[PDB]
Amino acid sequence: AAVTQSPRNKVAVTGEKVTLSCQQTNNHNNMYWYRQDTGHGLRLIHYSYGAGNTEKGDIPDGYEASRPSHEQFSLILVSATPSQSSVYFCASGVGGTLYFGAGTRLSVL
Repeated sequence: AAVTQSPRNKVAVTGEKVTLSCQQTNNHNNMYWYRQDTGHGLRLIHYSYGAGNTEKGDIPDGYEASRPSHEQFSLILVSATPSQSSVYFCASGVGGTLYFGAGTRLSVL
């Protein structure tokens, strides 16, 4: 698809540094990282307006992001904790258009 995330699944142990990666072929400037949890829906973690830029979303604590290039947006869990166990969704967008990746299930032990 036009937005792909790696890995598809990840199991980490408490304290592990985890990197989720998201690659797009849409040529969209903006990219977003969300987590999805029961009751909350999709909450915005960090986003980016272009290469080298990242901006904090609604729940940035615990996570760093990096946008090394136009095509790539990475989410870093600096020291995994069980409350970060979730399904993570990368998206690219222009205007009101959102194009989601298929999601990464993460389980922290």
